[PDB]
Amino acid sequence: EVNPDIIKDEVFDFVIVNRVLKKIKDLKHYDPMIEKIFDEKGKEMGLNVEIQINPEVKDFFTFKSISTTNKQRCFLSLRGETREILCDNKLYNMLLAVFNSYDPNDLLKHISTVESLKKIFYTITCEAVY
Amino acid sequence: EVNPDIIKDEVFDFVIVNRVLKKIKDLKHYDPMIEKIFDEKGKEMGLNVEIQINPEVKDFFTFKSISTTNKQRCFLSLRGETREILCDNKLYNMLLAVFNSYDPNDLLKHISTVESLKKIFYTITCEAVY
Ligand SMILES: [Cu+2]
Ligand SMILES: [Cu+2]
Repeated sequence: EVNPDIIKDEVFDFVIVNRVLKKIKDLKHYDPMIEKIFDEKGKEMGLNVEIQINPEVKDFFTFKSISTTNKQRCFLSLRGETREILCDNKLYNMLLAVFNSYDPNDLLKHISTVESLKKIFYTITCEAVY
Repeated sequence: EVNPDIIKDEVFDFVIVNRVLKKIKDLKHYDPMIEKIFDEKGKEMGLNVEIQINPEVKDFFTFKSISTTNKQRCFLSLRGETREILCDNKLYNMLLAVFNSYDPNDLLKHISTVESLKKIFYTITCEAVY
């Protein structure tokens, strides 16, 4: 609801914030759109995060995370197509690998991790145990 | 877009229709909401299917399938929560197991398969290869 802007501040009992957000050198590069959830009949509960992986083309490649009381769900968007992804350390490392490698003196490496993540994207399958 | 109603008719080059829809004894029990996709700048392309697994409580437990030119995506909804699921024969059998076991002389068996599918639901994880 109310959407703050900076994490370099108050603490949060959310993993996306401790595991990924807080370790991004330049959080602003990525247009962090971050609403906080509560005031709806409830009162201070979840966090709703959106990062642009390609801030040159809004919404071309985005990362969203919805965190609540108990659960968290993760999503990736590439070219209009959304896919949920398991929130884990594998995804986190891939996320920071991309987020923390921007550096104009090494575009090649950064773009390398970006293309690696799209690869991951097309890989996601949603499965159950039968 | 234009939403037909009956499959006991024309043929379709879509798996949801050949593998699941066409094998449901009483397709109407489940409020098949089925739009056909095309006329949008395109022209005859996809099929958009929605089945109510609990037709007593609209949208409490639903199954949706979006089929297009090449791909198909599958979704399950239980109590407001949506989760994509891999479209395969495992899901199909689970689907018909539920859809084809309605029978007032054996509510117990039917309800048995319904509860088994909710179980499956909470099991779905979305994973990539790293
Ligand atoms: Cu970049
Ligand atoms: Cu039933």
